Amino acid sequence: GKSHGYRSRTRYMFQRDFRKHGAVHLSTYLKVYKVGDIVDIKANGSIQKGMPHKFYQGKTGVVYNVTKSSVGVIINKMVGNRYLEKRLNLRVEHIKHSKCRQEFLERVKANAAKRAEAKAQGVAVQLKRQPAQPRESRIVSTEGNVPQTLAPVPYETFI
Amino acid sequence: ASLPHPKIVKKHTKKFKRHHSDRYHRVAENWRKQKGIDSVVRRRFRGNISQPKIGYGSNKKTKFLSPSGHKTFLVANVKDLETLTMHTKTYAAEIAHNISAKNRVVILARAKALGIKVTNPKGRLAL
Amino acid sequence: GIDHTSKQHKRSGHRTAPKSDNVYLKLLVKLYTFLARRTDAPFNKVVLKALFLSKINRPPVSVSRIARALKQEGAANKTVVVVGTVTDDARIFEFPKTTVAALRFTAGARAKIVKAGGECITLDQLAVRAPKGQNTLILRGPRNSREAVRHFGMGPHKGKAPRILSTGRKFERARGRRRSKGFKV
Amino acid sequence: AEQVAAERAARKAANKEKRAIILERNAAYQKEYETAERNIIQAKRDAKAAGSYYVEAQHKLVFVVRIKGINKIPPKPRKVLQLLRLTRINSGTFVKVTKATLELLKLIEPYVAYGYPSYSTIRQLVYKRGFGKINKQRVPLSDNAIIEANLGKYGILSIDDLIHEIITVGPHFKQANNFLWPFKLSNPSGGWGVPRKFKHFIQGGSFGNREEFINKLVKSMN
Amino acid sequence: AKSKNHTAHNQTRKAHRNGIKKPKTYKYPSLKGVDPKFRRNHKHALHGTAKALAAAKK
Amino acid sequence: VLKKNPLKNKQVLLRLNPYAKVFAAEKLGSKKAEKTGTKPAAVFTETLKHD
Amino acid sequence: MAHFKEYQVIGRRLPTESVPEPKLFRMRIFASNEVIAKSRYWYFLQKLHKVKKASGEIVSINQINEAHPTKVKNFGVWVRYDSRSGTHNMYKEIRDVSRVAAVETLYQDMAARHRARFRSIHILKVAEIEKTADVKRQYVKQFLTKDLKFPLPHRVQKSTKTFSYKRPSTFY
RNA sequence: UGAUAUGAUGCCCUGACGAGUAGGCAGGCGUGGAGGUCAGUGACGAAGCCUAGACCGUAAGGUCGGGUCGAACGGCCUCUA
RNA sequence: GCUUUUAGUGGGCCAUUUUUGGUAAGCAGAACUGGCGAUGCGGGAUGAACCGAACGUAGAGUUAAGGUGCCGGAAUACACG
Ligand SMILES: [Mg+2]
Ligand SMILES: [Mg+2]
Ligand SMILES: [Mg+2]
Ligand SMILES: [Mg+2]
Ligand SMILES: [Mg+2]
Ligand SMILES: [Mg+2]
Ligand SMILES: [Mg+2]
Ligand SMILES: [Mg+2]
Ligand SMILES: [Mg+2]
Ligand SMILES: [Mg+2]
Ligand SMILES: [Mg+2]
Ligand SMILES: [Mg+2]
Ligand SMILES: [Mg+2]
Ligand SMILES: [Mg+2]
Ligand SMILES: [Mg+2]
Ligand SMILES: [Mg+2]
Ligand SMILES: [Mg+2]
Ligand SMILES: [Mg+2]
Ligand SMILES: [Mg+2]
Ligand SMILES: [Mg+2]
Ligand SMILES: [Mg+2]
Ligand SMILES: [Mg+2]
Ligand SMILES: [Mg+2]
Ligand SMILES: [Mg+2]
Ligand SMILES: [Mg+2]
Ligand SMILES: [Mg+2]
Ligand SMILES: [Mg+2]
Ligand SMILES: [Mg+2]
Ligand SMILES: [Mg+2]
Ligand SMILES: [Mg+2]
Ligand SMILES: [Mg+2]
Ligand SMILES: [Mg+2]
Ligand SMILES: [Mg+2]
Ligand SMILES: [Mg+2]
Ligand SMILES: [Mg+2]
Ligand SMILES: [Mg+2]
Ligand SMILES: [Mg+2]
Ligand SMILES: [Mg+2]
Repeated sequence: GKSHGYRSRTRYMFQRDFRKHGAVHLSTYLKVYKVGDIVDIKANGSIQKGMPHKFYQGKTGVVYNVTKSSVGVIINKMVGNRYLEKRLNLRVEHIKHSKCRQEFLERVKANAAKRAEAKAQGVAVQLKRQPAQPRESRIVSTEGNVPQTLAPVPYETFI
Repeated sequence: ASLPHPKIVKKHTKKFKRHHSDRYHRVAENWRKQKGIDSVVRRRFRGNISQPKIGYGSNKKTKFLSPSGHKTFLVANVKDLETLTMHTKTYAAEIAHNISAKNRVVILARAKALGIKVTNPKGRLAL
Repeated sequence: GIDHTSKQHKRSGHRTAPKSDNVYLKLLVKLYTFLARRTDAPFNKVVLKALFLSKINRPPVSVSRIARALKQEGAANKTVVVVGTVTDDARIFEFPKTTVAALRFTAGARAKIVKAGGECITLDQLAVRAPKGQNTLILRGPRNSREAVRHFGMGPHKGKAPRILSTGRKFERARGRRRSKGFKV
Repeated sequence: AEQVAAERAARKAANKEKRAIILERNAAYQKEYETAERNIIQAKRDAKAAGSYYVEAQHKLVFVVRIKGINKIPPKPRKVLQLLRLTRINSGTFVKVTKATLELLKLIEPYVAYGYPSYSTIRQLVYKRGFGKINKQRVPLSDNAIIEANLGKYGILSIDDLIHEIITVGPHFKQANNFLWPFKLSNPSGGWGVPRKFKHFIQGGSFGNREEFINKLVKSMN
Repeated sequence: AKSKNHTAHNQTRKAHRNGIKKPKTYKYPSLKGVDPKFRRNHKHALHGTAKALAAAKK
Repeated sequence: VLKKNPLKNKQVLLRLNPYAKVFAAEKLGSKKAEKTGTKPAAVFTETLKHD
Repeated sequence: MAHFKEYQVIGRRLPTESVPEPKLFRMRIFASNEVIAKSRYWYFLQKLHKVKKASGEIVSINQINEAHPTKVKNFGVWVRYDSRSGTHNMYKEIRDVSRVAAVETLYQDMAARHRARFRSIHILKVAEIEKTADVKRQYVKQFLTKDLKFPLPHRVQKSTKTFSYKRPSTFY
C-alpha cells in the first residue's frame, strides 16, 4: 500500500550539493538571529536534528523566538481556502538570513538621502520606482556600417 | 372623456395556457409551471409555448386602463358609486353582478347625474 | 454577456427602517432621518442607524456604566445619549447629576438619575436641545456579554463552552475532557 | 432678493471666461500637435540626407478591443481582461505601454485586438462614445463642466483637455483614463476583413497587435 | 461495483468563491511558544517600566 | 434626456470646444505644408535598390 | 498569403555599452503589409544570427517599387520548401511584368502543384534573366520566339440573362 | 415632512444589471372556519353550473354580460387550519 | 472587514494538453484548466460535452462560427494552377 512517512519523496531535496558534502563551514554558526528577522528555510541533510519538514523547503518566514541551538519561525501555510499560522522550531543550519528585503532597506536609505539633498536644494524629487519605459527616438549612422543583405539558405544535410 | 394617456401597449395579448392543457382533459388551461427534469418547456426549446416572466409587465402609465382609458371600479349601490364623484376622468363604475334589476335603474340614474361612466349599463335592462 | 466580477442584485445588508412596528419608534425615525438629511452633523447619522438596531444589538446601558463615562477628564458636563434602555445599578453608591437621553429608563434607573437631581430626556427632547448633537456622549452596551455568545465558535482547543442542559460532574466532563480518560479536548 | 439677472450675470460672465480659457488651450494643442508631427517628418528626411536612419520612439500608448466573447476563457487571461476593464465583447480601453503592461497585453493576445490610435480616432472615440464614471453611474460627457467638476484638480477643464491628456500620455494619464468608462463599440461595419478572427493578425486573423491598422478597425466599430 | 477513487477536480473553483483569504496580520502578535525564561524576565521588566511612567505623572 | 453627437450636431459641437469655429474658418484641416527639397544620400538609395 | 508588396527591412541588435553601433543587417521581404514584413524579418534573422525581436531593433522599413513596371521580364526564381515527407530546393522560371507579380503566382504555383502553403516556403532568390537563352525551362522559352502569334479557339461569352433566344457561337 | 388635498412602506432624479436543476429566501394568488367593519349583495332572484361573448393582471387569478337556477352570500383589516 | 445559523450534495461524466495499466476499446485510472450535468440560442444535416455565443419584453442596425448551383437566406463571383 501507499507510503506517506515524514521524509518520503525527499530524495534529491535533502541531497548534499555535488562536491559540497561533509562538515558545515563555521560561518553558519557564527551568524546571529533576532526576533523579527526574515529567514529562508532550506534543509541540510547532514543535520538530522531540528530539521524542517519538506513542505517548508524553499519557504520564507519570520523569527518569533530565539533559543540555544535554534530559532522559531512562523510561516503562513495555506490549507483549504485559508491561511493558518505555522510555528517552526529549526536549528540554525537549516535557516539563512534573507536578502528578500535588502533592496528595500537599501532603497529606503538611499531615498532618505535623495529627499534631504532635494529639500536642501529645492523640491524636485521623484523617488517612486517606475517600469521599463519604451525607447526614445534615435539616429543610427550608416558610416562605417553599411547594411549587409541576408537571404534564407538552401536545404543541406551534412550527416 | 378620459384623462389623456400614452398609447396603450399590451405586449403579449395571447393567454398563457398550461403545457398539455390541450393534450388531456384532466389538465386545466390555468397557468402552472413545469418542474420536470427533462421537460422541453421548462428548458425553453425552440418551438414550444412561452412562459410568463416579468419582462412582459405592462407600462406603469397605462397599466390597469381599459380601452376607454378609465380604470374600472366595482359598485354595489349609490354610496359606492358616489365615491367616484370627483374622479370621472379616471375611474368608471362597473355594477356588481349580484345587484338587483330595480336597483340598477337607480345607480344608472345617479351615474348620469354625476357624469360617472358605467361599464355595463345594459345589464338586467327590461326592454 | 458580461464576465461579472461581482455578485449581481445584492442587497446592501444593512437595515433601512427598524423591523419594529411601534408608532412611537417610527416617529423618532421620522424625526432623525430628517435631521440626518439636513444637518450634516455626523451624530444624527449614527443615531438614525441605531434606532434600526434589533434588541440584541442594543444591550442595556447600566446606570453605573453611565457614571463611569463622566469620569473621563473633560467629559463631566456632557449629556449622555443611550439609544436603547437604561438600567439601574445597585452597586454604585454615588451617582452624579447630569442628563440622560434614552429610549427607555427602568423605574429604578430613572429614579436614581432623578434623585441626584439629574434629568431623563426622550430623544426628541434631546433633538430640540441639540440638533447637531452638541455636547453629547453616546454610550453603547456590552454586546458580547450575552449568553449565546459563549457557545459560538465551539470546537477542539477553543475554550468555548458546550451547549448543554443539565450540568455538574458526569455531564460531558470525561473522555476528551481530561488526560486520564482518552485525551483532553 | 435680487438674483434675477443679478447672479445670472455673475454666472454667465464667469461662464464666458472658462470658454475663453478653453479656446486658447485648444488653439495651443493644435499648434503642439502639428509641429510635433512636422518635426518627425523632417527628422526622417534629414536623416536620409545624412545617409542615416531615423528610428521613432516606440509607441507609449495603445488601444485594446476585446474581440472574444465571455465563455471558455482560462483563468489567468481572464483576470487580466478584468483588470484592463474589458468584460464584454467589442468594448475597449486605452493602455499606457510599459514593461508591466506590455506583459499583460502578452497574456491576452488571443482574446483581443489592439494597436496605436491616431489623434483622429481618439478624438472621435471620446466625442461620440465617451462617458465618465461619477459615483459610478456612467455619465455621458456632453458638457465640459462635467469634466472640470471631476477632473478639474488635475488641470483638464474641457473634453479636449481630456483628449490631450490621453494622447500625450500626460502626468495624470491614470486618473484621466480611469475616468472614462470602457468604450462600448459595435461590430465593424465593413466586417472583420478576415475569414476567421481567432488567428493572430500576422497569420491572416484578427488578434494581437495590428499596430496602426487598429484605426481602420475601431473607426468601423465606432 | 467499483467507482471513482479520487480527484482534485473543481476543488479550486470552490476554494476561490469565498476564498484564499490573506493571512490577516496584527501589530503585537502573541507570545505563544516563546522561551519561558525570557518571558518571565520580560514580565518583571515591563512591570518596572510601568511603575516608572506612573512615577512621571506622580 | 437624449445624447447628442458633437460630430453630427454643430450646435453641441460648438458647445464643447469653442475652437471649432476658427478651425473651420481658417480652414486648418486642409493646411498646406512648407515646401522643402532636401534629398537622400547616395548610400540610402544604393542600399534601397541593392539585392 | 495576400497581394504582395516588397519591403526593405533593416534591423540590428540593441546597442550595448561595450558594443554601441552594432552591425545593421538588411533583408528584402515579400509581404502584404509592414506588420507581416517585420515579422518575417525576425523569422529569418533568428535563423541566421544570434538575435530575436526582444534583443533587436527594427531600424528601417521601406517599400521598393518596380523599376520598370510596364516592361515584360523573364524571372528566374529560387525556392526552398517542405513537403509532407521532406524538404527540398527548387528553381522555377516566371514571366511577368514586376517582381511583386511574379512572387504572387509562384505562391499560387507551389500551392497548386506541390500543395505547399505559405508557411512552408522560403523565397531564396528572385532575379531578372538578362540574356534570353539563359532561360532554361521551356514553358517560358515557348514565348520568346520571333513574330509570335496565337489564336484563342472556342470562346465563351458570359450571358447576362438566364434565357437566350439565339443559340450561341464560339467563333472568335 | 412645508402647510391649505388624496398613498413617507410614499413621491421625484440617476446609473448598472436580468441563464438556471437541487436548494434558500422574498412578494403575491386561491379555499373551509373565526374576531371586526362596510347600518355590504339578495325571492324585483343568493349560491352553483353552462357559454371558440367582454374587460383587468407577466402570472397564480380577478371582474362583467347572457343562459340555467332557487336561499342564502361577498369586499376590506385581522385570526385560524 | 466581521458574526451567527441552516438547505441540498457527498454515483458524476466529457474535451485540449501532461499521463499510468492494457495489443486495444465508445476500456480502466491520475494532473491542470475549461465544459456537460443545471443551458436555452446560431453553426457542425442528425447528436449531452466540438465551433460561436450564454437568455427580461421589443424596434432598427451590425456581426460571430458557418455559409452563398437548386433544395435555402446569400456572387452558376473574380483569379492562377
Ligand atoms: Mg509508493
Ligand atoms: Mg535522536
Ligand atoms: Mg405538473
Ligand atoms: Mg425533453
Ligand atoms: Mg436532464
Ligand atoms: Mg455572566
Ligand atoms: Mg483506571
Ligand atoms: Mg488601463
Ligand atoms: Mg453590409
Ligand atoms: Mg461598402
Ligand atoms: Mg469559414
Ligand atoms: Mg458605426
Ligand atoms: Mg461497491
Ligand atoms: Mg465505473
Ligand atoms: Mg465516490
Ligand atoms: Mg480503493
Ligand atoms: Mg433568474
Ligand atoms: Mg406582485
Ligand atoms: Mg390569502
Ligand atoms: Mg381564509
Ligand atoms: Mg376572456
Ligand atoms: Mg367589461
Ligand atoms: Mg341572468
Ligand atoms: Mg344566479
Ligand atoms: Mg326551496
Ligand atoms: Mg390573514
Ligand atoms: Mg451548511
Ligand atoms: Mg444533512
Ligand atoms: Mg451540510
Ligand atoms: Mg453531509
Ligand atoms: Mg472544451
Ligand atoms: Mg474510462
Ligand atoms: Mg443529477
Ligand atoms: Mg452547467
Ligand atoms: Mg450552453
Ligand atoms: Mg478555441
Ligand atoms: Mg432537397
Ligand atoms: Mg437563394
